[PDB]
Amino acid sequence: MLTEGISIQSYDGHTFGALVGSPAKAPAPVIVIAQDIFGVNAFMRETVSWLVDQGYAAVCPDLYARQAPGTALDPQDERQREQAYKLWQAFDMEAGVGDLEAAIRYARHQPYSNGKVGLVGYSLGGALAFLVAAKGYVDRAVGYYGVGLEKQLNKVPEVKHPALFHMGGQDHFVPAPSRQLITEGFGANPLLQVHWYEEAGHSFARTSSSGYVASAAALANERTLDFLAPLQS
Repeated sequence: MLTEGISIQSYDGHTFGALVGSPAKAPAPVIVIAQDIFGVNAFMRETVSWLVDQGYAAVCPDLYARQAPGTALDPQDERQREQAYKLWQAFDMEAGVGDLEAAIRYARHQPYSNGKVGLVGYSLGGALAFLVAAKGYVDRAVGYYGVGLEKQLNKVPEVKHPALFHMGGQDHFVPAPSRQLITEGFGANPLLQVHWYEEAGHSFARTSSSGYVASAAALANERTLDFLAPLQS
């Protein structure tokens, strides 16, 4: 689901929609939410709700609009999971960073904006959060269980603004040697923080997932909120 009428334009000209949640009290810092591989779906609506309840505004851009605008897939439906994997495999990561950069610019100047912008991404969006952090587009970035971060470690020195990552100790997208690579690599730049949740795997913060772990979700979420709080007026 997207907010009707909302359109954002990327540097290359491509336009896309977004789900927007204005803040309870304005002005407020705006958080761009980078989707998981299921599009802008119920979990995105829940994340927008969560952030608005904590004093933020939120913008979740339709990152699958270069392939299939308006995709919103139910992760409990097997055929829709297959569609999500096919869309993820075809997803252009650099174009996704570009679309997030455009949503970040859009977030800086809405009527409800206080001019500060944070980014929170999950899974696919957690990998995008690290790439956006390396570009320096936002004041603060957060990634939950991004995949493939051990292949992007050369960008660690490029991060010049804070970025926080929550990783599952049982997420097998990140086996032990990849965890060690990330830990050591991210360890070189104090603007990066990575926490490991030993009893959790992928998708541990989505209540709807078979991998939900409430204690890890709660700890990571309060760390996310404490990390974004300086963006507030």
